Amino acid sequence: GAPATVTEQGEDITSKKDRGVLKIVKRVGNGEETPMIGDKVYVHYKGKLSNGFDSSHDRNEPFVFSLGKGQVIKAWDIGVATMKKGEIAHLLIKPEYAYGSAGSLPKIPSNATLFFEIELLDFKGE
Ligand SMILES: COc1cc2cc(c1OC)O[C@@H](C)CCn1cc(nn1)C[C@H](C)COC(=O)[C@@H]1CCCCN1C(=O)[C@H]2C1CCCCC1
Repeated sequence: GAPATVTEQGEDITSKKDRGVLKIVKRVGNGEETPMIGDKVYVHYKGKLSNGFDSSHDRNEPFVFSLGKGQVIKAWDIGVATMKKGEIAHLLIKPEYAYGSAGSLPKIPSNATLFFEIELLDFKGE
């Protein structure tokens, strides 16, 4: 299903072209602007380890963060920078762009691949 489809069909949006962060657009958003570094960004998301969720909907409010400020994993700083307002995307993320061989116990083991569906709700310049 979704993680496999991203492996098969996703665009590599890494600078290194190392397939560290693969993307599919699932719903098209509106506008020419994508967020840039410093913007306050509002999303809903559903994430899991790629082998089978943490969801913003669990907490009945959007997840907010400042883009490219190291507040989230590298793969979000990269991925969300490509998204338009109202876009839903699927990301599949190797450990290098997430929590690495160190991991982040107890939630994240060593060398974990992660999957997210992200909806970009809004963003505003600092
Ligand atoms: C490693 O720790 C966690 C990882 C993830 C979520 C974590 C978390 O405990 C801090 O908490 C949520 C349960 C509560 C909301 N939340 C998200 C963040 N801060 N508070 C942002 C986190 C500090 C870092 O998270 C991330 O960079 C990414 C992208 C942004 C959304 C959350 N992210 C995660 O990696 C989740 C993780 C997804 C896979 C399934 C396990 C949880």
